[PDB]
Amino acid sequence: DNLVIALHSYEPSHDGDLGFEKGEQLRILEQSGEWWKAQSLTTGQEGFIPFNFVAKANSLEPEPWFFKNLSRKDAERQLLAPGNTHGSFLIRESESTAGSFSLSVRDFDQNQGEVVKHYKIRNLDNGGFYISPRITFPGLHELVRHYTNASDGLCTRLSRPCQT
Amino acid sequence: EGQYQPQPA
Repeated sequence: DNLVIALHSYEPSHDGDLGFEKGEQLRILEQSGEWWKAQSLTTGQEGFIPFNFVAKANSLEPEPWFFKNLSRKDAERQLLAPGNTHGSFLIRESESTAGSFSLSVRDFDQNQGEVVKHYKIRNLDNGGFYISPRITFPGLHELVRHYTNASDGLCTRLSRPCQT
Repeated sequence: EGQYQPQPA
Protein backbone atom coordinates (compact mmCIF):
# COMPACT_ATOMS: atom_id res chain seq x y z
CA ASP A 1 0.00 0.00 0.00
CA ASN A 2 3.02 2.31 0.41
CA LEU A 3 4.13 4.33 -2.52
CA VAL A 4 6.64 7.12 -3.27
CA ILE A 5 7.64 9.28 -6.24
CA ALA A 6 11.24 10.08 -7.20
CA LEU A 7 12.25 13.74 -6.92
CA HIS A 8 15.62 13.23 -8.59
CA SER A 9 17.31 10.90 -11.03
CA TYR A 10 19.69 8.55 -9.28
CA GLU A 11 22.48 6.58 -10.94
CA PRO A 12 23.70 3.59 -8.83
CA SER A 13 27.03 3.74 -7.01
CA HIS A 14 26.93 0.68 -4.72
CA ASP A 15 26.28 -2.96 -5.43
CA GLY A 16 22.63 -3.48 -4.55
CA ASP A 17 21.52 0.03 -5.54
CA LEU A 18 18.44 0.63 -7.73
CA GLY A 19 18.84 3.36 -10.37
CA PHE A 20 15.79 5.47 -11.22
CA GLU A 21 14.35 8.55 -12.91
CA LYS A 22 12.81 11.84 -11.85
CA GLY A 23 9.07 11.27 -11.60
CA GLU A 24 9.41 7.49 -11.25
CA GLN A 25 6.97 5.52 -9.08
CA LEU A 26 8.67 3.23 -6.59
CA ARG A 27 7.16 0.98 -3.97
CA ILE A 28 8.68 0.48 -0.54
CA LEU A 29 9.51 -3.01 0.77
CA GLU A 30 11.83 -2.08 3.71
CA GLN A 31 12.62 1.09 5.72
CA SER A 32 16.12 0.67 7.23
CA GLY A 33 17.17 4.19 8.20
CA GLU A 34 18.87 5.84 5.26
CA TRP A 35 18.67 3.32 2.45
CA TRP A 36 15.18 1.96 1.85
CA LYS A 37 14.39 -1.17 -0.12
CA ALA A 38 12.17 -0.42 -3.14
CA GLN A 39 10.70 -1.94 -6.29
CA SER A 40 10.30 0.36 -9.28
CA LEU A 41 6.88 0.24 -10.94
CA THR A 42 8.41 1.28 -14.29
CA THR A 43 10.92 -1.57 -14.69
CA GLY A 44 10.21 -4.03 -11.86
CA GLN A 45 13.83 -3.71 -10.72
CA GLU A 46 14.43 -3.99 -6.94
CA GLY A 47 17.04 -2.38 -4.75
CA PHE A 48 18.13 0.20 -2.21
CA ILE A 49 17.28 3.82 -2.83
CA PRO A 50 18.53 6.97 -1.07
CA PHE A 51 15.79 8.00 1.33
CA ASN A 52 15.80 11.76 0.71
CA PHE A 53 15.35 11.34 -3.07
CA VAL A 54 11.68 10.35 -2.67
CA ALA A 55 8.40 11.60 -1.15
CA LYS A 56 5.14 9.87 -0.06
CA ALA A 57 2.69 9.26 -2.90
CA ASN A 58 0.06 8.14 -0.42
CA SER A 59 -3.33 9.80 0.14
CA LEU A 60 -3.41 12.54 2.79
CA GLU A 61 -6.98 11.74 3.94
CA PRO A 62 -5.88 8.52 5.71
CA GLU A 63 -3.54 10.56 7.93
CA PRO A 64 -4.45 11.27 11.57
CA TRP A 65 -3.47 14.98 11.51
CA PHE A 66 -5.15 16.00 8.26
CA PHE A 67 -8.61 17.51 8.78
CA LYS A 68 -9.89 18.01 5.21
CA ASN A 69 -12.79 20.49 5.26
CA LEU A 70 -12.20 22.35 8.53
CA SER A 71 -12.26 26.03 9.58
CA ARG A 72 -10.02 28.27 11.72
CA LYS A 73 -12.34 28.84 14.74
CA ASP A 74 -13.49 25.22 14.75
CA ALA A 75 -9.90 23.93 14.67
CA GLU A 76 -9.58 25.97 17.89
CA ARG A 77 -12.55 24.18 19.47
CA GLN A 78 -11.57 20.78 18.03
CA LEU A 79 -8.31 21.25 19.92
CA LEU A 80 -9.89 22.78 23.02
CA ALA A 81 -12.00 19.72 23.78
CA PRO A 82 -10.96 17.25 26.55
CA GLY A 83 -8.88 14.40 25.12
CA ASN A 84 -6.30 16.75 23.60
CA THR A 85 -3.31 18.63 25.15
CA HIS A 86 -0.48 21.08 24.44
CA GLY A 87 1.43 19.82 21.44
CA SER A 88 -1.79 18.63 19.87
CA PHE A 89 -1.97 19.77 16.26
CA LEU A 90 -3.76 19.49 12.94
CA ILE A 91 -3.44 20.53 9.30
CA ARG A 92 -6.46 21.93 7.48
CA GLU A 93 -7.26 23.49 4.08
CA SER A 94 -6.93 27.29 4.24
CA GLU A 95 -10.36 28.90 4.04
CA SER A 96 -8.69 32.23 3.20
CA THR A 97 -5.77 31.58 0.86
CA ALA A 98 -7.51 28.93 -1.25
CA GLY A 99 -5.19 26.26 -2.58
CA SER A 100 -3.29 26.39 0.70
CA PHE A 101 -2.99 24.82 4.16
CA SER A 102 -2.71 25.86 7.76
CA LEU A 103 -1.37 24.32 10.91
CA SER A 104 -3.29 24.44 14.20
CA VAL A 105 -1.46 23.58 17.44
CA ARG A 106 -2.69 23.93 21.04
CA ASP A 107 -0.19 25.71 23.25
CA PHE A 108 0.32 26.58 26.94
CA ASP A 109 1.35 29.90 28.53
CA GLN A 110 1.54 31.44 32.00
CA ASN A 111 -1.19 34.09 31.84
CA GLN A 112 -3.94 33.26 29.33
CA GLY A 113 -3.88 29.50 29.99
CA GLU A 114 -4.20 27.68 26.73
CA VAL A 115 -3.98 29.35 23.34
CA VAL A 116 -4.53 27.63 19.99
CA LYS A 117 -1.95 29.03 17.52
CA HIS A 118 -2.29 29.04 13.69
CA TYR A 119 0.52 29.02 11.14
CA LYS A 120 0.60 29.37 7.38
CA ILE A 121 2.07 26.64 5.20
CA ARG A 122 3.47 28.47 2.16
CA ASN A 123 3.58 26.65 -1.19
CA LEU A 124 6.75 25.96 -3.18
CA ASP A 125 7.29 25.37 -6.92
CA ASN A 126 6.23 21.81 -7.73
CA GLY A 127 7.74 19.56 -5.04
CA GLY A 128 7.43 21.69 -1.91
CA PHE A 129 5.95 23.21 1.25
CA TYR A 130 7.39 25.33 4.06
CA ILE A 131 6.74 27.31 7.24
CA SER A 132 10.26 28.71 7.67
CA PRO A 133 12.16 29.38 4.38
CA ARG A 134 15.15 27.78 6.18
CA ILE A 135 13.70 24.30 5.66
CA THR A 136 11.63 23.26 2.66
CA PHE A 137 9.71 20.01 2.27
CA PRO A 138 8.58 17.96 -0.75
CA GLY A 139 5.24 17.05 0.78
CA LEU A 140 3.04 17.40 3.87
CA HIS A 141 4.10 13.99 5.18
CA GLU A 142 7.74 15.11 5.27
CA LEU A 143 6.98 18.46 6.90
CA VAL A 144 5.04 16.74 9.72
CA ARG A 145 7.70 14.07 10.19
CA HIS A 146 10.36 16.78 10.78
CA TYR A 147 8.46 18.93 13.34
CA THR A 148 7.05 16.16 15.54
CA ASN A 149 10.71 15.46 16.27
CA ALA A 150 12.06 19.03 16.33
CA SER A 151 10.28 22.35 17.06
CA ASP A 152 12.92 24.55 15.35
CA GLY A 153 11.14 27.88 15.06
CA LEU A 154 7.66 26.63 15.99
CA CYS A 155 6.40 27.79 19.38
CA THR A 156 5.78 24.19 20.50
CA ARG A 157 6.71 20.69 19.40
CA LEU A 158 4.02 18.86 17.42
CA SER A 159 3.36 16.26 20.15
CA ARG A 160 0.10 14.58 19.09
CA PRO A 161 -2.42 14.72 16.27
CA CYS A 162 -5.90 15.96 17.09
CA GLN A 163 -8.10 13.34 18.72
CA THR A 164 -11.79 13.61 17.81
CA GLU B 1 -2.00 38.08 2.38
CA GLY B 2 -4.09 37.76 5.52
CA GLN B 3 -1.57 36.47 8.07
CA TYR B 4 -1.47 34.27 11.19
CA GLN B 5 1.24 34.21 13.88
CA PRO B 6 4.45 35.42 12.47
CA GLN B 7 6.01 32.96 9.99
CA PRO B 8 8.73 31.41 12.20
CA ALA B 9 11.33 32.68 9.82
